[PDB]
Amino acid sequence: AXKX
Amino acid sequence: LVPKLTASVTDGAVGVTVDAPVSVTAADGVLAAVTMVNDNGRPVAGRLSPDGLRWSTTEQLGYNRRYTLNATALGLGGAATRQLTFQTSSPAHLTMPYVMPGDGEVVGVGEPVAIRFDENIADRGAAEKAIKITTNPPVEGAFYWLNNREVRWRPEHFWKPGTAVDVAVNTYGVDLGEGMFGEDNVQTHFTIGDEVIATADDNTKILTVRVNGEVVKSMPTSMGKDSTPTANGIYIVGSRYKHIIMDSSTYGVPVNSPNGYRTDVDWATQISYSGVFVHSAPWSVGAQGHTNTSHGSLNVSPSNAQWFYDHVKRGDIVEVVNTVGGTLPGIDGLGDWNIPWDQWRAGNAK
Ligand SMILES: [Cl-]
Repeated sequence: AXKX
Repeated sequence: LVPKLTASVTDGAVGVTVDAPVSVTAADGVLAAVTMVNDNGRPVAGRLSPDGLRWSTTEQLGYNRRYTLNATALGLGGAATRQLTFQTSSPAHLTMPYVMPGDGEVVGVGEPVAIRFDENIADRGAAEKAIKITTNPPVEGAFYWLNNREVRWRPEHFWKPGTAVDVAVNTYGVDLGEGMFGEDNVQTHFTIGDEVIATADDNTKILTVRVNGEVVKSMPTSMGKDSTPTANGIYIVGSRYKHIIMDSSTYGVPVNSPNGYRTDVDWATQISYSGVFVHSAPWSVGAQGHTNTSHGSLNVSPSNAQWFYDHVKRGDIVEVVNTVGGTLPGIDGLGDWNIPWDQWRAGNAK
């Protein structure tokens, strides 16, 4: 992963 | 003449973006009927123009779908019919935009328009193009990215009181690069209120609040000590808190390190992402107006901190001058105005  | 059918897509097209409706137009005749179904066979809501020359979809189109368009036209020289099948964009990822200030809010003359995406934006240009700012009275403005996810928009000078701002983030269907597409559109509106500028002067150690050029409050303050001074420059008022625990570790400084701290305080107004607040400081009342004793925050009296909370709003301005610190970074998050206009206007969409 990379959302937020 | 035989009627001619034109469409906003072509047969066999792929990557059709859903940021605009699909349309069919007739020439040398009129459209008798137009139907559009998706790959599961359900119809798509559309509307034929009164004059019968243009048909357009009326509902949001979907990602990664196959649609089949069927159009029939009539003219003096016979009828014309076409069928088209096309595929819409298939994102690798979706990103949702979050806009500040809130819809219907009244904010100070320093409030930038902020569009925070929840993913890295590879094609910053595409993002800027999808965001429409409208101002009344119209005033010039420009985009500038604070990081890979949040972009800001502001004029050259502080907003004029009474200005109405409208923001349309039309990112649904927009290819933001590397397979990233917008998840939804956002529409917000806000209004600029009174000019509120508070000046924290280290030469007098007083925080003076001016509303439309009128002095309404004078607050003794104790700012950051020489080793941890308060930086000079323009600060934008962020969030207001009836009470908050200031935690140095939020900014990367361990609480038990020499410059660390954990303090529960009242009436805290955030003016920088780096951790600067206007807050109640009953422990430094004697020092307020004489000596700097804090880690960078503006210590003021309980009553004055509460007054600040009750009478200062999001987007108002705090200007710090004559301190021994440097200048607040322009990309702090609330230091937008410390970036020269020429640099802001030039932007950094790359
Ligand atoms: Cl379906």
